[PDB]
Amino acid sequence: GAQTTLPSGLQIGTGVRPVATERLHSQGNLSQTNNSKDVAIKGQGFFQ
Amino acid sequence: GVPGALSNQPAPPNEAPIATP
Amino acid sequence: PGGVPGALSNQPAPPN
Amino acid sequence: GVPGALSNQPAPPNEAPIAT
Amino acid sequence: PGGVPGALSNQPAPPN
Amino acid sequence: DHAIYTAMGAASQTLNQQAVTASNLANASTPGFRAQLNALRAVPVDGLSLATRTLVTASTPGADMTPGQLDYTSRPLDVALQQDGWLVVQAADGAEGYTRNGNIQVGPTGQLTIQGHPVIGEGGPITVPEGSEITIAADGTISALNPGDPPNTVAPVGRLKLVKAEGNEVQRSDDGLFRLTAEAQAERGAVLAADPSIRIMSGVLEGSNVKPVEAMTDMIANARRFEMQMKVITSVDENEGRANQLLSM
Amino acid sequence: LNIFDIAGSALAAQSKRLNVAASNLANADSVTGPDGQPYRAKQVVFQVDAAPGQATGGVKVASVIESQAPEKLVYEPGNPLADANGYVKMPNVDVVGEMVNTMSASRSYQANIEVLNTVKSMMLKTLTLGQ
Repeated sequence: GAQTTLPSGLQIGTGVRPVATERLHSQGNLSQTNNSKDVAIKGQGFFQ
Repeated sequence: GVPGALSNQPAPPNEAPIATP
Repeated sequence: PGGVPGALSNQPAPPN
Repeated sequence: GVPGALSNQPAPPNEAPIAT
Repeated sequence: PGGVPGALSNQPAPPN
Repeated sequence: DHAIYTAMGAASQTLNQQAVTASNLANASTPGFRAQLNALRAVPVDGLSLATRTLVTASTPGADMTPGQLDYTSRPLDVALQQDGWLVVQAADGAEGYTRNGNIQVGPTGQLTIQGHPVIGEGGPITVPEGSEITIAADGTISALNPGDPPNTVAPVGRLKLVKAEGNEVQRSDDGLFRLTAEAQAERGAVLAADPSIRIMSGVLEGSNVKPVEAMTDMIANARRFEMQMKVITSVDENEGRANQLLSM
Repeated sequence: LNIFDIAGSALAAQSKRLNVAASNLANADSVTGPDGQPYRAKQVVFQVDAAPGQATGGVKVASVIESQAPEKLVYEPGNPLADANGYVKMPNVDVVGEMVNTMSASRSYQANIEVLNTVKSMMLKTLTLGQ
């Protein structure tokens, strides 16, 4: 309304909704496997 | 005057604002 | 010219 | 006319369809 | 002319 | 006969408050959520003879603006603001808006968006170089280093637009984005200037400020009030039922 | 004798209001009608019915209107009825208001019934006049 006193009005909400689930692309730790075929990526990259 | 009497005039409209004008 | 009876006319609404 | 008046012609049949 | 009175004629039914 | 309406109104508005409270509790985990405060206001009926009728109506005087507990997520794009600070994001209708959700995402082409709203810096929406690591300083300075580039090339890019505005001067819009009130717009201009005194922390996300004690007490009070009003209604209805017998000659 | 018309009009109007309240209660959780539009709550409009010029009279239901109150929005994007933002329009029926309307209409209905009984007795007794 037109305005010492509290504001007027009633804006009711509607609820919650999930918008996007994100993955944190931070480099993980390295685990040692002696087999010669496993390799680990040092940085921002993916195998095709 | 007394509630329930007889008068020749209609009562004023019953307005109830939410905020001070 | 009476208006809507009951619920709608017994709720506080701003004049228009 | 008036909801409770008298007319000479029958009221049209009323049907309630599920979907139009 | 008429039909079943009460329950079977006072519910929404598929067209037929 | 109309005393059955007064109480009814209270009962109805009680449900309204409950809705608001639920709308708060559904957003207990929403990042940068500002819980809406509810308040019943009494309206008296101005008329002839005693004004023995005073109804209620619920209202939401803005939001609760105490900052919530911070969440330490090891993401450099996540920001948490100093108390009474706002990020400026372009809203849906090409206009400015203020938010506290500091979960900034990078688009495929390098646009910084919060919840799909492109963030606005000192020069407008921010264009980040294609796929680069972003570090935000304590004042909003953005440094981009295409991961793998000489680390002495941590070149700055821009600065976020951080706005100081207290809770009295801001009203929520229907999209959940806060804006300035008409009085605050008249007294402080349309678009607010960036305040360099606001400190922004990178790597922390701010949660909601829904206090559960207040919610529980509100639910208990609402239930009790609803039961009282329904009782008044039953009493009035029974009285009128008995009184209708007076018309039999 | 006009009192029969007045009170019958009152009874009909209160019956219409009660039917509208029952319709509002029945479809408080309704999603869609026969078409794709939601259920807008109904309200009758009471007016003063004075066919002659003497100001006052009985009550008549001029029309049934759909309250212009805003439509409740629920987030259901998998519903084919949802709009661009995934919201579905659910009716704005005031449950407590409609129950109170039911009870108040019932009480007014009985008051008019009692009036009709009393005046019917008086009009039966006036035929006895001096005989």
